[PDB]
Amino acid sequence: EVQLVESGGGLEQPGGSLRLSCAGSGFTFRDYAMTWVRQAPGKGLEWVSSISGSGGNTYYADSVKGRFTISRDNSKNTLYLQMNSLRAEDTAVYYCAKDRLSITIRPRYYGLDVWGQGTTVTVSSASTKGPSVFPLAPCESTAALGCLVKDYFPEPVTVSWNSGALTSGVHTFPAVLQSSGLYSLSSVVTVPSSSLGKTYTCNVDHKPSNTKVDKRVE
Amino acid sequence: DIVMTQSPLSLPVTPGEPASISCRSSQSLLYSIGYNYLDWYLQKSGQSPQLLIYLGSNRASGVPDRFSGSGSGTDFTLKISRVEAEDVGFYYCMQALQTPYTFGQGTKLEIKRTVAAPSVFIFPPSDEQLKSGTASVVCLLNNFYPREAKVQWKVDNALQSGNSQESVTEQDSKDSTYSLSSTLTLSKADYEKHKVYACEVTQGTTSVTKSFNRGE
Repeated sequence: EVQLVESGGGLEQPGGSLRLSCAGSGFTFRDYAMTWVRQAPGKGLEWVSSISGSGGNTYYADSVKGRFTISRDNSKNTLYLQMNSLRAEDTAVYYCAKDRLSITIRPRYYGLDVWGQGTTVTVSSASTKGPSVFPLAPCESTAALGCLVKDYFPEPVTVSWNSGALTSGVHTFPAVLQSSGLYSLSSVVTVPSSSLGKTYTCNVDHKPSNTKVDKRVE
Repeated sequence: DIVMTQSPLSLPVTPGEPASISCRSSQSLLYSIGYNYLDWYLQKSGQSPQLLIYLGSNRASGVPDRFSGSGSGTDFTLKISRVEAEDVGFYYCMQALQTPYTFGQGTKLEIKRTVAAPSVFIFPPSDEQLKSGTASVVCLLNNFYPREAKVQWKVDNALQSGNSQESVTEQDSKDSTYSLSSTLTLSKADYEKHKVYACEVTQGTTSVTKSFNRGE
């Protein structure tokens, strides 16, 4: 399968720097132009940069010129975005995308056919804060359980259940921004009450604080 | 830069019925005969964008027959012949004729299903949280339709406002329902001064209140 895996996102100060990576597998990396697209919180899609198969030609959005550099290491099957002089406006999920087939003189376009999973860049003067994870348990035949992921910065937090083994009936809600400027999120699952006396663990990942919390909900 | 404009911006559709999304460009996207540099993408909630249509009319890998693209020059249309529940999300057109690549604003495809009552659950604050001096009380509204429902928090039968926040999931890809989570936030001192905590959920002719007693 043709796949793109991203890394390198995080929280940085204005004027700071960050490098994003996009690793390809299941295809010949050098045969394809590659593209970065971003999505600001609650907004649409915006093109950032494109690079030719060889790396000989580079293209940039006007707002990132002189700040961002697109590059690739074809021997490592990896696309890069060096992000210098970071601005608050750069806060977004960044996606890499497979672009035109480039083994003929004129490249052949087949759409942006494969996309990475995204990596998040947040540009703020505020410090990182890891989450406090608390159980949601009742005080019927179907019971709800969950985790409250409280007082973190910045977005995002990912939540899984039983290391990804439990997916049906999982609802992980959008975070709310509290008056404190910190986020709070809940994740819930519905389970049979008869087998409560089965273990249910939420797995909470917060990349910006380098923190993973597993919480067993009793 | 080439500007892409989509119409409509919100599209509510009954399952089985057709859907049509228009995309207009400020400049012609016809590079040569058969080469309109116009794509369509779907972004499902919490997912990366995925290719549907490229070069005006070509279905991408794995894309169901129900999706088709047509048009030329400046006027383009995505058609879904019969809308299914899993089609829910945001649809974007994109031009790839020139850099910068530019996208339409996005069209939110909504699924018009039957009314479903929420399953309501209430959660007390954990003992662990109470040690920090704050109490979060949580109310869950599970798998309901339509989106419009009201949560009213009550503490010893007194109506609460300005001390809760809520959020709602996007439409479920399988059953087309929404879910809602509301958090009531109190100091430990305020929490321990009261007994009955109640979340009242109002949807049309029905109000459902789930409650707990702090002492129990």
